[PDB]
Amino acid sequence: WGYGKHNGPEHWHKDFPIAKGERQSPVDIDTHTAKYDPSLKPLSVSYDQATSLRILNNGHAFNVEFDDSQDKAVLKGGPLDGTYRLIQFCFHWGSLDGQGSEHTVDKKKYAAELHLVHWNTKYGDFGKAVQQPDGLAVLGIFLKVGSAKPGLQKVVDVLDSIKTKGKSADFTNFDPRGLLPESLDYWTYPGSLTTPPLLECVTWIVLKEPISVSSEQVLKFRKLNFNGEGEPEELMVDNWRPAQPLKNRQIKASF
Ligand SMILES: [Zn+2]
Repeated sequence: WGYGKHNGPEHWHKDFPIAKGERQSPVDIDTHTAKYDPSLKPLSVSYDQATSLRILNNGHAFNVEFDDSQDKAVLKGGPLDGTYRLIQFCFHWGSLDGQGSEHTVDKKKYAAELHLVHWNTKYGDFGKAVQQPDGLAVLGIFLKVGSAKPGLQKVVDVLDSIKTKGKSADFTNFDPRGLLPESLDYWTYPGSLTTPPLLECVTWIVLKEPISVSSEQVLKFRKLNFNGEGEPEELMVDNWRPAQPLKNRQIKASF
């Protein structure tokens, strides 16, 4: 699977038939159709004690891993039940500033999209959480091109060391609080992972308010390679999935 002409999104269903399931992600957020639900609680992010371990190039994106052995970095509140622990964050970007995000707002595409993945501690581990409907909670954050994001520089600076597929680097004392928008107003809906095995275990929480990153920041993203070291160079760009059918599901807004 990949994002090329022969292994792209349109071909995933052959290996992962759930690709055409009933609660696939990402989706287009039609803001006029979204239902304002007064019964939603504010999001509750506790990241002061988060512990990053390292960053890696898995050949389809770059992930920053976190130590989820204890409730150090957790999400609760909102449309959620119980505690969800931060395990990793993944990014998705395009070849141009005009595309990159997975989720779209009234068909508008942002330059990139950041996903903060959390699992339900009721299930004991991440492997068990993905076999459940309320197993995961992903906080989606859009990135628009404008001013630099001070908080993101530490990640940009380390990308050189994880250029190719399989490379990994020690990445400690990285505080994710640096990537949060000012407002925590959100959209919520039941969906799935955006990449295979595309399991329908996710409660999506998409922030209304996007973060701005400089052009030279996102430019460094586009220097990553899909390929392994010693192979033909294939740039990691356009690692995003096209919006999937809503199909009955409803998008609720906390605002
Ligand atoms: Zn992602």
